[PDB]
Amino acid sequence: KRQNVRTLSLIVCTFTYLLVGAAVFDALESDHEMREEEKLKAEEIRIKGKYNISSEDYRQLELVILQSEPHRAGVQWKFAGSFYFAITVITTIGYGHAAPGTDAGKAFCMFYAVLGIPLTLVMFQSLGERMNTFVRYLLKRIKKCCDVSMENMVTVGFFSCMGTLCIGAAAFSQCEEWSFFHAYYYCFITLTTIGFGDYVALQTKGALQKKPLYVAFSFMYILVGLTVIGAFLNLVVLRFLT
Amino acid sequence: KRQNVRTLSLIVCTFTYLLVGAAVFDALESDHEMREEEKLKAEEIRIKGKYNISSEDYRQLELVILQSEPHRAGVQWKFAGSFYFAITVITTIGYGHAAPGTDAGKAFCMFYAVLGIPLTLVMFQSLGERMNTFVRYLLKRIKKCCDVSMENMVTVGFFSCMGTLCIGAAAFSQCEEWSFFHAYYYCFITLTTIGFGDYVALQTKGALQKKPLYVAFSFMYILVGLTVIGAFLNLVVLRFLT
Ligand SMILES: CC(C)CCC[C@@H](C)[C@H]1CC[C@H]2[C@@H]3CC=C4C[C@@H](OC(=O)CCC(=O)O)CC[C@]4(C)[C@H]3CC[C@]12C
Ligand SMILES: CC(C)CCC[C@@H](C)[C@H]1CC[C@H]2[C@@H]3CC=C4C[C@@H](OC(=O)CCC(=O)O)CC[C@]4(C)[C@H]3CC[C@]12C
Ligand SMILES: CC(C)CCC[C@@H](C)[C@H]1CC[C@H]2[C@@H]3CC=C4C[C@@H](OC(=O)CCC(=O)O)CC[C@]4(C)[C@H]3CC[C@]12C
Ligand SMILES: CC(C)CCC[C@@H](C)[C@H]1CC[C@H]2[C@@H]3CC=C4C[C@@H](OC(=O)CCC(=O)O)CC[C@]4(C)[C@H]3CC[C@]12C
Ligand SMILES: CC(C)CCC[C@@H](C)[C@H]1CC[C@H]2[C@@H]3CC=C4C[C@@H](OC(=O)CCC(=O)O)CC[C@]4(C)[C@H]3CC[C@]12C
Ligand SMILES: CC(C)CCC[C@@H](C)[C@H]1CC[C@H]2[C@@H]3CC=C4C[C@@H](OC(=O)CCC(=O)O)CC[C@]4(C)[C@H]3CC[C@]12C
Ligand SMILES: [K+]
Ligand SMILES: [K+]
Repeated sequence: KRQNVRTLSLIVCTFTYLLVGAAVFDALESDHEMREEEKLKAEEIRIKGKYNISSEDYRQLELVILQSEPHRAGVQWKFAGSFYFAITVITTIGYGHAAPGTDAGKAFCMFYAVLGIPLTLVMFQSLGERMNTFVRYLLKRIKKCCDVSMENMVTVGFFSCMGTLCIGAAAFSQCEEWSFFHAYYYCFITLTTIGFGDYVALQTKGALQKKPLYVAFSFMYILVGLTVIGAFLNLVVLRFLT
Repeated sequence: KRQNVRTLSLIVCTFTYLLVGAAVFDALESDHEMREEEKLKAEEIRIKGKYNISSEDYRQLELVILQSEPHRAGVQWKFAGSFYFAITVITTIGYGHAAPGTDAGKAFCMFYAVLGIPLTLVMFQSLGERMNTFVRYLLKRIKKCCDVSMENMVTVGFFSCMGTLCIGAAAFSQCEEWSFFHAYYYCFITLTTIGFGDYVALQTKGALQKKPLYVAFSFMYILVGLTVIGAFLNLVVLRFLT
């Protein structure tokens, strides 16, 4: 029947894509990982030989450094830090902040995510629909002053996504002193709800407590990018759902 | 009009929820963060005084330890590691694997996510719909052998979610030697597409290369949990979309 055939066809393509991606990633990163591992030991062996660090005390230093990594960025559990953590939790980003060490805190975070994810999803969907309607109205007005097809809507949405990504990359490069490609990759990771791209904002020189304007701009940009992504998904992906 | 009223009403509730969550998180974690910071310095100050570590060379040790953290789990860019990374990328988890250090690799990952996210979403939606249909058929057969309402479907879905979460928590506690609550929290984080909860599996004693059965079971459990979550979202959340 149609349902079973569709499901079986969908399963196979995903597995094939997974295999292809895994093979390409392995073939592209095996040598780099080997070189990085070789360099890092050599360096750690040299420094341990120079400083005569005992094996037993070496693990304690690693644990202390790993546990103190979030604390380097300042006080992450302030009002701004808590707001950023809540934003990441509700938007299913889940990176940049430090996981709470309290069982009650973990339970509260679980309940918060459960009660907040559908609301955020519905709000994003509604705002994306409103943005799509506004874009359609603007296109109709432009055509009248100078019948809209989908392809035009798809092209407009893609151009808007590219422009937003470029603007965010430029802003983050000017603020975080990052490369243009690295800033673009970080913006893409943030807007795709992945969360981890080996980069994080609002974690340098205590920017969470001394630059409220930067935090507000980052939050507004994140919200705008998420709304644009949701609108694009509604335009191109949601038709194939039901 | 209805559209604008809905759009403006959703935003206010979302902002109020964000403020409440941030306030609660701050009030619950400020003291814990302060105590952890105090303990970690005291320890680092004591160890630096004991070993007489120079300030200039201290940063190099931190950089080496931070860069070598993924490498401590073995060769992460093998076939199993690449498959795990691809699974995390397509499922918008984005945690458990080190980010690639190559610009070409980053571009390939971006293209992979772009071309794979809608396909995975559609496959999950279709499989969740099939699971919902099968559950409805089973409930109808049970009622006949011993007219189904929604509330019954919602209760059945919630019970299935709780059972799957408990089974996953028990399995991870028996395998990863974690606490029951910690395993439950990790399973909830994984199934909610958050990704980071300070707990990561398949990263101990090289389990990615010596326990293929464990990796296969973990992948199957992740897929089953994601399918169940998608089915629940279709049952309760998707009606309010369109
Ligand atoms: C077991 C767990 C997953 C339950 C999760 C609860 C959700 C199913 C609830 C909680 C908050 C609810 C929302 C709270 C507020 C609103 C605004 C409400 O808007 C109006 O009443 C005015 C506009 C209109 O008429 O639609 C529409 C429903 C909605 C999105 C609700 C939809 C259903 C939500 C997401
Ligand atoms: C027609 C449309 C598409 C253009 C959109 C306007 C942007 C080009 C503007 C609007 C908001 C601006 C941002 C508002 C606030 C800031 C913080 C500002 O930070 C500081 O001044 C302190 C840090 C430092 O010293 O650089 C740096 C510029 C930036 C990112 C601005 C960069 C330019 C932005 C993105
Ligand atoms: C038309 C709609 C989209 C308007 C939405 C309003 C936002 C522009 C406002 C409403 C609440 C504001 C936030 C309320 C509280 C704070 C805490 C504030 O932190 C501090 O003042 C202390 C730390 C520091 O100094 O940065 C930083 C800005 C921020 C995140 C604000 C950023 C801008 C927000 C999101
Ligand atoms: C600019 C970016 C966002 C483009 C993203 C591409 C997607 C819009 C495409 C890529 C893969 C496509 C899917 C590839 C395979 C199929 C199986 C296909 O199933 C059948 O042909 C049999 C069942 C039936 O008759 O519907 C239905 C469409 C679907 C889900 C496609 C829907 C549209 C997808 C997600
Ligand atoms: C009726 C339904 C609801 C029950 C579903 C059956 C589960 C209780 C079974 C099915 C698959 C089983 C798993 C299959 C494989 C493994 C790997 C296995 O690992 C090893 O044997 C090596 C590691 C070690 O030494 O413990 C540990 C048990 C576990 C998690 C099993 C635990 C019990 C599971 C989840
Ligand atoms: C009805 C449907 C859901 C069936 C789906 C099939 C899966 C049960 C199979 C198909 C491909 C399999 C994977 C193919 C390749 C590998 C690599 C394999 O790794 C190795 O053999 C080397 C490393 C090690 O020793 O673990 C570990 C299992 C895994 C992930 C397999 C896990 C089980 C998978 C996902
Ligand atoms: K995520
Ligand atoms: K996500």
